[PDB]
Amino acid sequence: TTPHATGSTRQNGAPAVSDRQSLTVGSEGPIVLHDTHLLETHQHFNRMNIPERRPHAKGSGAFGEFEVTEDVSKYTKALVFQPGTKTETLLRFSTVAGELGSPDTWRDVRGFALRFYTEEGNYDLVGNNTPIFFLRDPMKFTHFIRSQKRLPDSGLRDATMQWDFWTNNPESAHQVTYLMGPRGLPRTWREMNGYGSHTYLWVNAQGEKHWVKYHFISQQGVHNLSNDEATKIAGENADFHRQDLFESIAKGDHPKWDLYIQAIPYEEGKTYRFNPFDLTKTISQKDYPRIKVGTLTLNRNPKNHFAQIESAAFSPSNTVPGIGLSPDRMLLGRAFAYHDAQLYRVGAHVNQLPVNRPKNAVHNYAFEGQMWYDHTGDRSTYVPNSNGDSWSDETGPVDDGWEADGTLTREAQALRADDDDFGQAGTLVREVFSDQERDDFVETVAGALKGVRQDVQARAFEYWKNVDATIGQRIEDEVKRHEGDGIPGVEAGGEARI
Amino acid sequence: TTPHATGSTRQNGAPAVSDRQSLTVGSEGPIVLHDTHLLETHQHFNRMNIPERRPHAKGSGAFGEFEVTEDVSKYTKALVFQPGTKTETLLRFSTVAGELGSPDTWRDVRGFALRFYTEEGNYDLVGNNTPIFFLRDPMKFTHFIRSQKRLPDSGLRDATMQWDFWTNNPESAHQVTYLMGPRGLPRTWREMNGYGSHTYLWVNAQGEKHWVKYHFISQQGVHNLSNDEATKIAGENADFHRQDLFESIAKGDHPKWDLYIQAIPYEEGKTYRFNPFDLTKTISQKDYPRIKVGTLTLNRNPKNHFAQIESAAFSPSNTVPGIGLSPDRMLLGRAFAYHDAQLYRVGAHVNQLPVNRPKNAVHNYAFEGQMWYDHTGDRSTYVPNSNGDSWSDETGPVDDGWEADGTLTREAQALRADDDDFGQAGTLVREVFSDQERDDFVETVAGALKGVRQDVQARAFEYWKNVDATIGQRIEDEVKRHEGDGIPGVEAGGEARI
Amino acid sequence: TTPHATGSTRQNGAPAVSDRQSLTVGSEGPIVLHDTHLLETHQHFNRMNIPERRPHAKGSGAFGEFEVTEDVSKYTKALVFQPGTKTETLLRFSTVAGELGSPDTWRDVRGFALRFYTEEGNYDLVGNNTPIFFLRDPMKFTHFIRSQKRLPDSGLRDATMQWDFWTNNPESAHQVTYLMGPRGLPRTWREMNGYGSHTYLWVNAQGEKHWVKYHFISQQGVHNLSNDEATKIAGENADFHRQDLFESIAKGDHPKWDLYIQAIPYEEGKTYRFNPFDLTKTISQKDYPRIKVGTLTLNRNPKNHFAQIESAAFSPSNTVPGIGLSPDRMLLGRAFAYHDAQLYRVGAHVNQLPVNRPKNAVHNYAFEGQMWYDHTGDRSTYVPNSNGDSWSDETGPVDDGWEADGTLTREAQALRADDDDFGQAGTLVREVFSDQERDDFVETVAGALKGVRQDVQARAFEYWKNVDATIGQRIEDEVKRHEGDGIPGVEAGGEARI
Amino acid sequence: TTPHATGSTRQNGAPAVSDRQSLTVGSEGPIVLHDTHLLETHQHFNRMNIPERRPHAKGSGAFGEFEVTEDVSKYTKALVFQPGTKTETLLRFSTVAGELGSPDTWRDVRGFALRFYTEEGNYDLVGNNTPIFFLRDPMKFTHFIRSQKRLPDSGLRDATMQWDFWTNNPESAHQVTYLMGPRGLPRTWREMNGYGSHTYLWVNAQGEKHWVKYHFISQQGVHNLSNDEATKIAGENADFHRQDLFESIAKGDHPKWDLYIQAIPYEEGKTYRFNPFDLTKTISQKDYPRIKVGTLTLNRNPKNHFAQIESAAFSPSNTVPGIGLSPDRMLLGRAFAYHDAQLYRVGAHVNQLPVNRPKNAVHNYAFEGQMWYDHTGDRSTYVPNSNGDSWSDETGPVDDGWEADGTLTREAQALRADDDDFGQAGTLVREVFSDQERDDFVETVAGALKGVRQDVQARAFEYWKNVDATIGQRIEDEVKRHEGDGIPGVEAGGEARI
Ligand code: HEM
Repeated sequence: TTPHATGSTRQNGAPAVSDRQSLTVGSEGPIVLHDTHLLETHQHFNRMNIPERRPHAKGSGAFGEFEVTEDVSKYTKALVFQPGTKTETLLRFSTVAGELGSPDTWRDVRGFALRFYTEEGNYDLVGNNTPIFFLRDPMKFTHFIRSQKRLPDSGLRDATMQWDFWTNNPESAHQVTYLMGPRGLPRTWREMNGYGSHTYLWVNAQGEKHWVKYHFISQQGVHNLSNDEATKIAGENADFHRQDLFESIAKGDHPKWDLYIQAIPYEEGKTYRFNPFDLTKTISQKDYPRIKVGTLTLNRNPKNHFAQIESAAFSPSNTVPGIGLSPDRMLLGRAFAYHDAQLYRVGAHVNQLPVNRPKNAVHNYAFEGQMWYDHTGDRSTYVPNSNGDSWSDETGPVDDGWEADGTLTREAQALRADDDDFGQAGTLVREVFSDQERDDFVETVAGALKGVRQDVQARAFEYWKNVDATIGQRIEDEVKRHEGDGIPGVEAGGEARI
Repeated sequence: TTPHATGSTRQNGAPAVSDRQSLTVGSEGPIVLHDTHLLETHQHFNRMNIPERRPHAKGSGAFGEFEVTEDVSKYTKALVFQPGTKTETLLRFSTVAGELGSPDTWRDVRGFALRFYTEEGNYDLVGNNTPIFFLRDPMKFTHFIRSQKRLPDSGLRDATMQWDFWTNNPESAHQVTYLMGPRGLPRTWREMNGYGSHTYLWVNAQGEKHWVKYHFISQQGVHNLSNDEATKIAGENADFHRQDLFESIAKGDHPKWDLYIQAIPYEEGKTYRFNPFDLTKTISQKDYPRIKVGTLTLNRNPKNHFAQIESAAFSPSNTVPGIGLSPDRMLLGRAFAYHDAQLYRVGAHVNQLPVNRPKNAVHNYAFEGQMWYDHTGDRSTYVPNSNGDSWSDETGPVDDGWEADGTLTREAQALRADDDDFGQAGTLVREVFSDQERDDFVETVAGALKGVRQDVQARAFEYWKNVDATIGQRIEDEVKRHEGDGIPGVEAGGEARI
Repeated sequence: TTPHATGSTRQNGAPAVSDRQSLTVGSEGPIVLHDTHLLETHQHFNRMNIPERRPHAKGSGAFGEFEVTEDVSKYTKALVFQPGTKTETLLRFSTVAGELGSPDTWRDVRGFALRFYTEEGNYDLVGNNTPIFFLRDPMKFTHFIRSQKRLPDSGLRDATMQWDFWTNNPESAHQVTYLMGPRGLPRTWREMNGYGSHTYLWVNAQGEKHWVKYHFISQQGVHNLSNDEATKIAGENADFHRQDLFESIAKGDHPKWDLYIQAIPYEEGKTYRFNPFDLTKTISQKDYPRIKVGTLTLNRNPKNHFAQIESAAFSPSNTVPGIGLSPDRMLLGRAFAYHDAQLYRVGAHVNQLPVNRPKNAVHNYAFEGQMWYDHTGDRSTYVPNSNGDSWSDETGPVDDGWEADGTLTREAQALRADDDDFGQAGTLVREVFSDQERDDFVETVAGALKGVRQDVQARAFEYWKNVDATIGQRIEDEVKRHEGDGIPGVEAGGEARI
Repeated sequence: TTPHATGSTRQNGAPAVSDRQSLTVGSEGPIVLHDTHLLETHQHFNRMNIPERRPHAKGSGAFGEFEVTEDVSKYTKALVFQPGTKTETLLRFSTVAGELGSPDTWRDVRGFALRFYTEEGNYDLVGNNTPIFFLRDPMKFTHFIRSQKRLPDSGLRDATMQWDFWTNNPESAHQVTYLMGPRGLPRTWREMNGYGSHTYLWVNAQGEKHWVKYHFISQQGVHNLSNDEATKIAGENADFHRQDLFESIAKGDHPKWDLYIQAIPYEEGKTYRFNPFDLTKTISQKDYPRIKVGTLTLNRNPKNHFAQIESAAFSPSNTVPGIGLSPDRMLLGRAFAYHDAQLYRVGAHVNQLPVNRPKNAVHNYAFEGQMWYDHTGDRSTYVPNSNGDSWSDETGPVDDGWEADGTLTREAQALRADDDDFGQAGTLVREVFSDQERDDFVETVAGALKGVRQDVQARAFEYWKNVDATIGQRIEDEVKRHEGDGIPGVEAGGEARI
């Protein structure tokens, strides 16, 4: 308490006088220009909103801990995964297509973005609730996400646009099958699995390399909603998943996931019968079994959602020694894209915000810019220098690299022995799903096609028969009878759509 | 078609080569840094989103025409309202609290933002679907909107926060009554009325002044949804109102509103028994009857929702000769706030975008800045100048002014004879509502209070009894029995709320 | 040192590997897209620059201390000026017209921007090296600064534009005289005086008010350069003043200024023979003598020029209890303008950067926005609230206010008994300047008019004769003979100018 | 003229009333918040400045025409270079290190940025006034430019920092020699040559490839200033070069350059004795002679410097069919960097501003974003689509590609037979310079080393002896006697520098 305090301050720390009445010429007069508290508070209010993420705008998260309980030191030198290591984490969950205020229970992919605050930097494993994705080249991703959003004239989501894109990009079949199956509607974020999806590189202390897949298996199980249930919840509680996570942690019910990897020897990655660098493919667990690493626990809610969750900036470029990227084109595009988006969304100094700062000392050659909170004093701005300010200069092949040879080209990845666009989707439908799941799948896909322009429907019938002839005919028969479920979040047809 | 065309271009107009595959070192190699088409398209994608409006993020609109059919020339010299004049319009409708992807059918105020493209500039009448508002001083508005949005930790909307603000700001009673009544849930935007809410100033050719209220009465009638219906629609079709407007216009069903004004002689504005400069008050139609002006028709959908609707920038500062502001503190704060927000949301040159440009010639002393599309060539940048580049220099009292006298103060407006916080709300509940509307009102208010922290509930019981003793007791009795409707868009209680 | 350290890190804290070579496919191959260190460092480099200040882009500063050595407690309750108080300060000096890289020794006004880090907030006294300014209404300021900058087509500064503006705004005469006199070219910033220029309000503990002027009198004296010397230095050392200040402090030569005020009783401000609210007027020291307050010492250089000086954000709105604004229209426009500019130049959270943070606790109703470093946790976002988070609600006349009465108008300030545009300038030329200063003045003004378009020259001859008939004829005679000094920073004439 | 016009408008097109007086409560009262014209004009003024370019902030330009007068169709299919073709151009000249207001005649590299508005897109040849550059890997460029700018604490340029960087990066020797020679100080931009510097790829109609160098040889000759002359001009006219170009064109004196190429057969680029992909190397004209293409004429000044020159956005990524990049690492980094910078400096839609738009039709998959002036209507946002909106999908090796093979590495380029860091610099000093140029060179280099920290001086003596033993000893002898010229724009020594 200062001597002239009034209960709150302006931005300069001086007493504000009133948070409730403007400065006027008498009670009945106009507001004067020099009501600086009115101006400061309104100008700030007008700058509170920041661009929402594209994609994955709607989401929430929590802090936790990861504990290593197995010895995988023969596979990586990364500090975070050494025996017995416990690391603080942050996890943000999200949908993909919907905007900031959109219902949580729309049918969609869910994000699973996990940061480990390691002793050698922030390691981000930016995953999804599926082991695969719709595409295998990042040039197509902009198109895909735009097709999942809104028509340019009416501003409506449109299943015709969605199916036009999917049927003209048959590489999408594996993930469209997974999305249209049970797991398209998680009951809660606690009751879904997380995956890295991509192949990553692990490098051990001797320089030996393995290609790895990450799998986070929920200790709460996998539980899903029906289309009808999810539609009902979208109306009753648009923030159902956000509320569930916060309430669960507040009550002491800390959700857990066990991490397993698959580890492929370096040379076998080049010869395996499915392309491990193709994001539309899973790798068989009969060929490369899951190996346990440790357990993730979420146990602490945010104190401020905007500062800790909305302003968090995750990136697959945030690797640490012992972990690298891979020849997966999609992953390589992601190495550029996230940081770029965050410079616009948050700001140049996004990585100086507390939630994005690493625990270890940063000594980075970047200076100045807007909103530079932690300046470098008189440190040298160039290298080499004669002033004792260190720099890096390792020469030669990098520890997390690989070989390439060819001419500059734009073409599809070469096919391995068993690669195609529809086989793995067919295995999912025929061998993994139960009879009841298959029945529900038909009703979901048929519903998703209701009202779709007939030319696009016809292409969808061929697409589904390519996945499985029996399921495809069942879908076609139901579409021709105009049957099927309503799908939460999207429809087709009418004068405002294609 | 250029000789080396490929089907699309980069931003410089050169052939893009592929919109589907990235540039790699052989089919199996990494993406190269110099895939400039990948970079341009991803960097643009990452900058597509702009901050959503605060408030009124969720909305849509259409173009139309306004036709003057009466002679109100004795009241204003504004060109747009002279006899027989037809003017092109743009109208954006919206909710208030929810974000970009939020359901259209939440209980809320609706915006009614109307632009007239006049021969003497763009005239914006930025109204709502209610003649009043919650507050009478703009210092409180930031607080109010934050209370209608989300809790800082959990990110959830919370009825306890909403009622804590309303009960501690009893000036809100008139509009809270209107919001909790039938009109809180319009069936469609076509089936709601629009209002200017504020008193504005009209000035005629002789300089005579009248205080005016604007009323847009729907030719489609006023039709509303129940809480249960609106909740159901929120789940089934989050864009119901947006879809309805677009489809209606596309089918040729052009919605209309008739404009009426109330006209108060200048001196009577200072003595009237309710304060016309208090936005929480209506002016009796027995004292000042409605006078017809003309008819608004909406008849054309946008070609591009983002460019024409999302990027539209409406402002009450966009007056034209013959129409001015008034001593209403809320209006005077709005004269500053919109343009300020738009400089951040869209950009410095927001008013050069086609939808925001006026039809008449702009000759304005503003130069340079980012994204300056229509430059001024070698025009003088200062005034007076000796180069023949004109400027304005009218001296003396302005035609759209008024008098003031007093000392600089922060205090409430003085009360007129019949001014108070609860009387007009009481008239609405007792005399305007039917028995069925009163019954529904009790169920709505009781529902809105379910789960609210008990101290805040107790203050709400006193608030409602101040409006009407009978309705207040009915609400209290239902709250104590834990009865009432679910309210679309909000709830209270639980570990994630207050 | 982490186990895999290389000498520097990326932004996530992981080893950077090399600050000297890019990631390529072999030594001879292309750079890959996933060189994340190349991308991070280049994207940051590309965002290092921020908009320069407009005006006052070119400048530098230092930290120091202010010590009160007199008792002025009968005049103000402000903590910073109570007996014996010592306060940390920051001072930025600058020119006005030139851009970031422009020479320090151009003829121009110099800024004198002083921050006191008080126990009741940051108090900014944003002054200049002159007691007056060119204008008395802020509407003209945009025009004035544009006239001092560059022609729209050629990008050159132009004396014709400068004189066209000055001669058509005769209120400028007092300050143009001061600028064209000796003090237009300070030798160093240490050897110039500083002034608040405007009348400010001081309020004591009993609520009694005085109008005050601030004067900072250099203990190093006032020393100036000739036009020829300053031109020579502009070529030899464009950063002469910046270098001088830094070197002087580094050598232990701490420059000092003594602060004096003039104190006008509240009622006398309304009746005084020169308008104290007209920024083009000085107040006679025979009528209101200077009263000593204390001494300012600069004694510490910045550690980082960009973070501490370039990113500093000074504003006349940063008052503290005991000190207020005044009816000076120019000051009232400044209360809005600085904070507005800083939101664009630096960012919404400009006042959270260390150099802009106050020493006392900030409790302000502003939340969210880009780059929010110091979040508010779960503090209530609205007022009043029932959660114990305080707010301000003082009602009634403010302690730093005054009275007004009238109709809304756009017109010049009424003239006091002795007010005019040329009298004070004439006193300066006839009574204050020495013979040698008058001789130099003629050569400066004549030089400044060389090459100016003849119609504008003719108006300038009348302007100068209005100041003083003898000096005006001397200037005219020299201009007609094409004599006069070269003026550092500007010229006229030729095919690229008016 | 509208009926109520006053001489100028607000941004909405309504009469502004006054560009000279603010809206107040009586003549003596405060400014009201609702002076919307004051607010609009000041908010715009506060947003006029945009970040200056980094590097090359200080510059100007003109429009012209390029005319092909020879037949080089066997070497390229690019439309702009086909026989007889005339193309509109824009050329911006600049320095490198100094900021927006810095003198034109500092010793520095000059930029030569040329746009051709071709029928197949905007082709930008972003060159300099030297055939080489200081570095051969873009990772070092950020460091280099920071070393040429200012010290972090004092804000001064410092020759010690400059020489510390150069001597620790000996690849710089060739260009440092050129900079310190006669051509470091062009008399005018009309009297300097322009170069592409890098090797580019040309592809003919049959797909045959040649590596090319571009040389623009001034028809006005090469003329330079001494250090002393340039220092004098920096003080007298900081905009000498800008003024010269504008005045010359205005008087009808249109400067010309003849374009010549060197053409290296594709396979010879891999075996040549100097690395054509190393930007620090020239290619001998005895081995690959210059071949004339045509003539560039500048003949039209800008109408608005800010809109046409400051807001121009040039990029080496703006290739057209027939012209590609090359394996030069520096060029490949530039393909990313310019567009990235321009998104921050100007905006997402930088390429929709008139000066940046191509002449041919743009059909690009980019939508939305701030300040989207030319929208795409209802065009499909995804590909392939079934709506007739075209896209590109060429598969296989690109016409402007090449081969690569290797492992991911960070290392220096392999040396060709005659590659080293000092040989070409030595040829310049011994064989190209005259005796008088050598004498002046010694005085320039010695002057540039005056005051430099002794350890860095000692390294510079070794550096220069590596260039040439005789010149190096001459420089050392002069430095030890503290002799040498003052260098315009930079110095060393003293308490404010290293
Ligand atoms: C002092 C009180 C108010 C403040 C400070 C205020 C401020 C704002 C702001 C900053 C925006 C966003 C503008 C943009 O980004 O383009 C907005 C939107 C809007 N406000 Fe207000 N408002 C207030 C009162 C009102 C009232 C009383 C009404 C109705 C009479 C109203 C109707 C609207 C509408 C319809 C929109 C959306 C315009 C559109 O569709 O783009 N506001 N308001």
